[PDB]
Formats: sequence, C-alpha cells, structure tokens
Amino acid sequence: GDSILSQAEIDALLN
Amino acid sequence: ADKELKFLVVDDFSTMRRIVRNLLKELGFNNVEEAEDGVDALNKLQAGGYGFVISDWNMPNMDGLELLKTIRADGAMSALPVLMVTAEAKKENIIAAAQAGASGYVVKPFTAATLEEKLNKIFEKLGM
Ligand SMILES: [Mg+2]
Repeated sequence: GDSILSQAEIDALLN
Repeated sequence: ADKELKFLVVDDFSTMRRIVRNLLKELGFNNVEEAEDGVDALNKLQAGGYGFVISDWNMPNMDGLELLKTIRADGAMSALPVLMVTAEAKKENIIAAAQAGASGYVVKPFTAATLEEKLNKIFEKLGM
C-alpha cells in the first residue's frame, strides 16, 4: 500500500 | 546525551551526509563519521566505538533496512540505536523498520528541531 504518511502518523505506529 | 557520542551517518548522497553532520553539530554533536552505504557502514562499525547510527534507507550494496537487521543480529552492535532517515514515508517501511527494531524514523528534509526531538525521545526511551 504505497501510502505516504505524515510525521505525525509515523510517530503513532512507530513507538 | 553525551555530546561526545560517536555518530555514524550513513547515506549514499554526500550532500545529505553534510547536512546531517551539520545539523548534529548545531545540536552539539561533533563526533560524526560518515559511511556511503550499509557495507561501508558495517566495515566501519566493526571498529567499534559508535554509539548512534543515522541511516538513509535507500543505498546501494546494502540498504538501511538490511543494515538495521544486520546490526540487530550482531551481538556487539545489537543495542545500537538506529534512526532511519528517509525521503519517503511509505507505511510498509515504517512497519518493516519498526519490526526490524529501528529506534526511530524521520522524513527528510528535517530541521535540527525535529532531529533534536527524535534524538531526545530515543535517548530517553533508552538511557543515554
Ligand atoms: Mg539514499
């Protein structure tokens, strides 16, 4: 699913 | 947070490494080494002494994910904080990276502010 995420979303699924 | 912490900045693009190096300097970190790709990074990491790795995702010979997996599987490098710095931001990567154990993820271009934030949360989550 080639979907570009926002920095805000990356922080949400990372940690 | 020891401003003496040796960083290995990995990116196949010189200008980007220069930018990162300088953003680190602006933040107080002057102990910065550069690598051109995953293999070159590993060749340098074996020499021990590195305390943080900032790695680009796309590089020839050995990309960021493979470098991260390689570091996490090596007994000696295993605990090395690794911050992925890529231009993209595909959901798959974020997932892969996290799965592989990336300490953090940042989308370039980024500011010293953003970097400082990320570095702080990682130094925190850990112990530095
Ligand atoms: Mg690259």
